[PDB]
Amino acid sequence: FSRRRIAYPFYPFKKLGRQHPKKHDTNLKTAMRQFLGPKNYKGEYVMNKYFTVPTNHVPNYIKPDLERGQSLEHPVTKKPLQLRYDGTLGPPPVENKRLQNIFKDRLLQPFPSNPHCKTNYVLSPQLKQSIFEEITVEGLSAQQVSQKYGLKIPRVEAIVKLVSVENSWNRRNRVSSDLKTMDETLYRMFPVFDSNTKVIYGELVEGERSQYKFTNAKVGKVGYRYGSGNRDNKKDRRIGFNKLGQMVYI
Amino acid sequence: PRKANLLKSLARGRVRTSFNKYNLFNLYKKGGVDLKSKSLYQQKWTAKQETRAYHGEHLTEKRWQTVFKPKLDSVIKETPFLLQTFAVLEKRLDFALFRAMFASSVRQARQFILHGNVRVNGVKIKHPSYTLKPGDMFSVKPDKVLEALGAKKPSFQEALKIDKTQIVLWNKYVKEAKTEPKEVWEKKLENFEFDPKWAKNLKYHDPIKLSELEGDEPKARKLINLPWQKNYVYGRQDPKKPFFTPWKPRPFLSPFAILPHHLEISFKTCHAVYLRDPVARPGQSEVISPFDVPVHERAYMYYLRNGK
Amino acid sequence: TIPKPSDQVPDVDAFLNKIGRNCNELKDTFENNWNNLFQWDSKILKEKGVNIQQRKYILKQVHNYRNNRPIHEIKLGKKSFFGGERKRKAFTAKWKAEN
Amino acid sequence: RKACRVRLTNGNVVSAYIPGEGHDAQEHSIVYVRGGRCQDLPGVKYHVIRGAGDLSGVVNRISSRSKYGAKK
Amino acid sequence: TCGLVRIRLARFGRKNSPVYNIVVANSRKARDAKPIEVLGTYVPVPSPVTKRELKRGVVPIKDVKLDFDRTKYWIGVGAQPSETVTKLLRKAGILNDAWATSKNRKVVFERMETL
Amino acid sequence: GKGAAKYGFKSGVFPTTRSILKSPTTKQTDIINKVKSPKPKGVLGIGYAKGVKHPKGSHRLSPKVNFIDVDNLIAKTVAEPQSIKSSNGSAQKVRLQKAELRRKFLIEAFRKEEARLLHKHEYLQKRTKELEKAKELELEKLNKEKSSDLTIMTLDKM
RNA sequence: UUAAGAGUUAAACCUAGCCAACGAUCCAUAAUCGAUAAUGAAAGUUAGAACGAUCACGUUGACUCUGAAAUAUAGUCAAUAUCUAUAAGAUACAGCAGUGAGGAAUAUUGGACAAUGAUCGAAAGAUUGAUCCAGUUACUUAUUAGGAUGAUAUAUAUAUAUAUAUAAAUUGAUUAAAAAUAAAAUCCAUAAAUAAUUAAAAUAAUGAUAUUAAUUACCAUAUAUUUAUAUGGAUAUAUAUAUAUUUUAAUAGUCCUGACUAAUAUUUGUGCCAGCAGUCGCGGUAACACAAAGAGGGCGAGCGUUAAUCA
Ligand SMILES: [Mg+2]
Ligand SMILES: [Mg+2]
Ligand SMILES: [Mg+2]
Ligand SMILES: [Mg+2]
Ligand SMILES: [Mg+2]
Ligand SMILES: [Mg+2]
Ligand SMILES: [Mg+2]
Ligand SMILES: [Mg+2]
Ligand SMILES: [Mg+2]
Ligand SMILES: [Mg+2]
Ligand SMILES: [Mg+2]
Ligand SMILES: [Mg+2]
Ligand SMILES: [Mg+2]
Ligand SMILES: [Mg+2]
Ligand SMILES: [Mg+2]
Ligand SMILES: [Mg+2]
Ligand SMILES: [Mg+2]
Repeated sequence: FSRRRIAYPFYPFKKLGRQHPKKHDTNLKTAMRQFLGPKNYKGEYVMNKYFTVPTNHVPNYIKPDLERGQSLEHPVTKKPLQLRYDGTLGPPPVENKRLQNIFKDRLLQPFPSNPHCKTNYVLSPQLKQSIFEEITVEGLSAQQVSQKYGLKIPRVEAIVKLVSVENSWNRRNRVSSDLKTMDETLYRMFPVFDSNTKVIYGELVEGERSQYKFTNAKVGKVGYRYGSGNRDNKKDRRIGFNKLGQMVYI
Repeated sequence: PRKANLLKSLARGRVRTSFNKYNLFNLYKKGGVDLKSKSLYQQKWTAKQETRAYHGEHLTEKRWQTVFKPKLDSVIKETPFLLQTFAVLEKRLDFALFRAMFASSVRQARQFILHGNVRVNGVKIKHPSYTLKPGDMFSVKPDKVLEALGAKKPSFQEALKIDKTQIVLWNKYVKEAKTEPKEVWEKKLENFEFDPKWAKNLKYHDPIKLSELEGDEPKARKLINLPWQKNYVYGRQDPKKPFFTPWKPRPFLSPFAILPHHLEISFKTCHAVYLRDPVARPGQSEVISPFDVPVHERAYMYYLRNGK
Repeated sequence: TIPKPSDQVPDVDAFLNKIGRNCNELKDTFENNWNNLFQWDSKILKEKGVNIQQRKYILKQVHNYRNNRPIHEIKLGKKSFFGGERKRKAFTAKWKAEN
Repeated sequence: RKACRVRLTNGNVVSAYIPGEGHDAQEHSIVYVRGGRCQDLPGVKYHVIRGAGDLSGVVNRISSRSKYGAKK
Repeated sequence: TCGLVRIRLARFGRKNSPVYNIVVANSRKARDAKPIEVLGTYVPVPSPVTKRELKRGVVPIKDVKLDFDRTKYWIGVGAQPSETVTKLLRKAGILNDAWATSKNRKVVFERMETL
Repeated sequence: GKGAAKYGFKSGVFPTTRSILKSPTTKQTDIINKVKSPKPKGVLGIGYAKGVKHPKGSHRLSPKVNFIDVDNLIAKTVAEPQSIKSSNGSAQKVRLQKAELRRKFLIEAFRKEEARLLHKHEYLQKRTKELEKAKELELEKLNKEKSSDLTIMTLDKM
């Protein structure tokens, strides 16, 4: 039996009571407000645990089940805070032992419902520099470095390319203070990883704007075939991108 | 593509590929998808709703059907084979931007692409549907990445009023410190866990007038001398940048900060490399999704038959 | 580069009148300037009001003058007096009846 | 139930149900006929189209307007 | 162009984006009908080049794929190439200057054969 | 779309590739041997038997296969300028150069086609001759299988 | 007779055969096919529009010349129907536009031979309703068709959970009943426009398309390897030179909500009537099914319905 079910919170929350007729409020909005907490004059929600990013290389992901739906905490002391019948946030009646009892992997699990999802580790900048020096300068092949550092070859090659771009930007100082701040912030939000054919180029006399290039090919294999299927007016219309990035019909 | 409408409605409670606060709450309160007391068709429909709200909301249904690949790829724990239902979308350029944390949404990444801020191997790509091959390197203009991962720049009026309030509270603090300095210092240490000149060093600030400061931002810049924001209106250190200029991470960023496996990211340069297509492995899937394997398999059975 | 006027072709107007094909109406457009005749392409001719057939023909004859090949007029092909092949039989039947 | 006897352009003769709240069809009106039978009436195998020929759209129709030839 | 057998270009592709098929065909048959043989393909549009690459010194390249040994067989038999096919084959070195015409100086780049 | 799967998933047809030499060459001995080998008559037979009469107005045996001599085609078709009788001509030199190129091209084509046929036939024959080694080594492996036999009748042998 | 076999056609003379319930003969219908299109897990089934291959025809029938090849879109004769020139006349749009009829229904009385071909010519070059382009038509397919932030408005007095008041607060409802982050507002963009310039289709030259694609938001050069600081022509200003250097958005329908079958937030009108309906079926004062309001669920520049094909 399927029913159009308004997505009310699974946890218990303080619902509406008798309301002024002109309030025009909904329970979902109250749940929103209780999840967030008071709104600062700056527009912030400091009371929430998720307003501010972490800074100790331990990602902070939503844990509504392990929190029983209580998502408010003191911004400084970081001790839990919960709503009260008085209407002012105050200390909980009892300790929530399950917030203390977090599995090692669940700390790295982004979404509660999907256990298989996990966040990759960020390589330390020193490790990136070490890989770049080992490959570019010493000459150790990507296989050797991957075996050395427990990494995959394509990741190693991507690291080399990115460190090349980083080197160029640092040479020109194209990096800005905002970019450095974002880099340092994001780096601290994630756990840190611990260690032939015949070709003829035709003659180009002066004033020619382009050069013919002839590639050898065999009859029965070269050409556009006659009676080929026309897919343009069909859903499987083939589309590609020219090297300029222009969309073309391939 | 689909015209965005009621994407973040709390009644519907569908999680979207976004860093928004409303999306955060919708993810928070959902718990898990309810597939119980439902026929097979109803289970498939619920799985479609939940999964298709996240993976490709913009894609048209009759377009997603054509894009959908009935044959998946997989390289003791159990392999989650059917989480790869939507792995085909992970090679699209906009999805790559969103997963690289170069945008706060797939739609925002789409606008970044369509507005010419994105390059793939050094050629400006203006088409969100461009598919990334393994080893491709794609980059975004750093200003747009900083805007995506930064707080909204306040208007002049909003930040001016915020400064008004900050002056009011700073004057309050120094007043109370002057009245009762010794225990003020001791109790401040109480949180941190006597020199009477301490309160003497602190200096008042003059309340500003909105009517007189309106429309004169260079004047307002000189008129503010708070200890923390010296000579700039709040959030507008350089008012010619697209973001909160004393660069501040956007609110509610920790919940959605997943580092993808298939991409290798360089935040300092706003570059990324597409290592591979996402592949399921024993006990882990590289398709970042908020739904469990049962939901994905129900969606997969739906799309195999096209709803039959 | 520009080729110099010949004694056969002193000025632009001589060239226009010689090549014919009703092109002699374009004397004003060129303003008798040899150099401008031998410098601009069909985009400028299009802007200046020359229609398709003309500007193509004048560029052809300009090229002929550049490579020294003669620029004499060759009249565009006309249909037969009795008429086109498809209508020739009926027209001959009518014409012979009238005479 | 309102039905009409219709001679088609191929020469056949059929019985067609006139849907909608109000029919503006009289004798010798020009109509367009589509398939579909009036389930509770035996012998009316066809549906007259509303909004074509001499049949107008259902007056003051505001839902399923397309099926009944209405405008908005 | 004369004779029954002619080496021509048959137009393939879509509107506003021609590509051509170097074919050996009957003169009397339609341009886009199936020919005696398909000797190659010719993409007229030059490969676009970056403004930087213009300064570096490369030029746009036009892609022709051809069967060199078979085209020699057809030229030997007396198949008569067309003007565009004559231009293409003459640049390839298959045809020498004997096929040049009066209507058609220095060499920046001489023809080169490589693997 | 289904039928294309039979041909490597290729939609559209090329014209059937033509043959430079329409009939086997003389140097291609194998086709001559098959052609001039004894004709089999029997359950699987190709010709009228010895005492059997063929129809009065028909030929008893099929038309003989005319084997091309590549030298003969090159001499008759292509040939050579018998004499160098000529003078300076705007068209004469052009035509001579054209004809020389065409002559060279057709000669090369015929020779290369003969060469590919010969090399291919030798290739197939060689492959079969090496496969003979596999057969004979298998037979040798049967010897060692039955070298260790005590001559008692065995069920597998029964 | 033919280049050529054969009761293929004509002549002559013999024999009595040949086909047939595994369907002859006759009748009706149909152009056939693919490495084409649709569908299915597949065998297959359907179409034969589009791309391509073969055949037949060019108002109807027969015959003749030429020719290698023709019962030719040729010629003669006749038939049908029109026109004038009234003659041992011409024409037959199944060539491109276009008109009338028939139909549920299928477009421009368009531009250019610039390209790729065809014909003529020694050549220059000429012709080309082939062809290439554009026009009309959502008929089909693809890409765009805006992101981020966002539940209040006033007054008070190197820290930071700021707190107090008052005022208002649309629809529905009195709480897990919502509409609704939806609006507005704010931040930031881009399209279009406006300026420049500007390829490529084509080269010896020739560009219909074309008010070209695309690039930059003053213009170049001079270095580095896209971002920069410089030199030089712009630029109004105030008073050669400190300054800045076009502007700028937002635009969604159509079907459905008893089950099949996704659609709980509820109300009104009607009362076996009006009506709905693919099947079950609904409609007699309490209609989740008719007609509507609210809310909701699909698909979305399409949605539904009819007609057909496959499963
Ligand atoms: Mg239901
Ligand atoms: Mg003449
Ligand atoms: Mg028929
Ligand atoms: Mg049939
Ligand atoms: Mg037919
Ligand atoms: Mg066809
Ligand atoms: Mg047609
Ligand atoms: Mg005929
Ligand atoms: Mg007719
Ligand atoms: Mg006839
Ligand atoms: Mg017509
Ligand atoms: Mg032409
Ligand atoms: Mg014309
Ligand atoms: Mg009310
Ligand atoms: Mg209805
Ligand atoms: Mg119903
Ligand atoms: Mg569409």
